[PDB]
Amino acid sequence: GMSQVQSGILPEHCRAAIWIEANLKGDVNALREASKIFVDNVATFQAKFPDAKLGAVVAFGNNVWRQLSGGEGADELKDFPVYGKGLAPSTQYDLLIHILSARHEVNFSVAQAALAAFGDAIDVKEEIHGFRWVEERDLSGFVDGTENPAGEETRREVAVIKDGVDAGGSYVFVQRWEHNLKQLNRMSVPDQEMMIGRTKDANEEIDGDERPVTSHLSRVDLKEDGKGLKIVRQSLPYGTASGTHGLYFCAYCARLYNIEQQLLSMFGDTDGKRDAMLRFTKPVTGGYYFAPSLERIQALG
Ligand code: HEM
Ligand SMILES: [Mg+2]
Repeated sequence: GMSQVQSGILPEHCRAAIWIEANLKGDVNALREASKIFVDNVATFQAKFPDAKLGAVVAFGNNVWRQLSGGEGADELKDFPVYGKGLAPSTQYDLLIHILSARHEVNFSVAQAALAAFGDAIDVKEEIHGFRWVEERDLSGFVDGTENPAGEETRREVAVIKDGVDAGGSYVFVQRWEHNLKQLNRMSVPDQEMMIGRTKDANEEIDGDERPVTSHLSRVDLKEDGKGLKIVRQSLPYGTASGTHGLYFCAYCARLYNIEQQLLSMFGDTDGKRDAMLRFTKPVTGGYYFAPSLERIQALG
């Protein structure tokens, strides 16, 4: 008489991922059976490839989730708004599939299974293949992950709803960034470090009173009466060397509130200042989703 978290929220250090964002083409009913087949497929792939350490998440946008849940729970869920009057664009879709593991080839098979399960009920808008880069660095050359919640106990505390109808569920935020590395390389390394809030090579935190308020850490390391607004990030680099490349940003949280406060800060809605990273990278997509518990996916009928 308890809830089980979907397998893709908590795993740490996964080297590869696939994110599929899609719109519903017909009756929302199509999503009930598809979702049940998909989580079964995941169990099958986990049995066949135990060394892949595979996890996956199926999550739903506001409109379809309100329909599937009958308006019960997910009190904070809403369509992703535009932040900064447009600095952060909004591309709210109906369905998010997140697959992650130690093996991209296994991820690819799972993605094919997801597409076969939902079939022509969905219109795929984005399919992104994330990869961990050398030293877990972002393509900018700065390490990404250092202050991310560590260990299953703390990641559960931050990401997983503890009780009520939504127990075992989580709110998800996805945002694809396009890096202009040519623009970044025009910046001196000291200026880049002041833009992030950490040193580049050694990845040492620069003190809050030594870095600009526009530094990335000053924008997103937020505390309310001394309590940090934590989130569990699953972001990874993506793209080609000669084409579009950047960071696929992905975060899970028991409360959408923590994510939103960080976006209001970054995009200038809180204090009129914006994130210094906007000097070399920009967000081009944006959406909020609700990841139910595994058992609620099994009560989709
Ligand atoms: C281009 C996009 C982004 C890049 C390249 C980026 C890069 C980084 C880097 C290098 C760090 C420092 C290492 C670490 O502690 O993980 C960091 C920290 C962090 N980022 Fe971002 N980030 C991006 C977007 C975002 C967004 C959109 C959010 C939230 C909405 C976010 C939230 C955070 C948080 C919460 C931390 C930890 C801060 C701390 O407590 O020290 N990031 N990011
Ligand atoms: Mg801190």
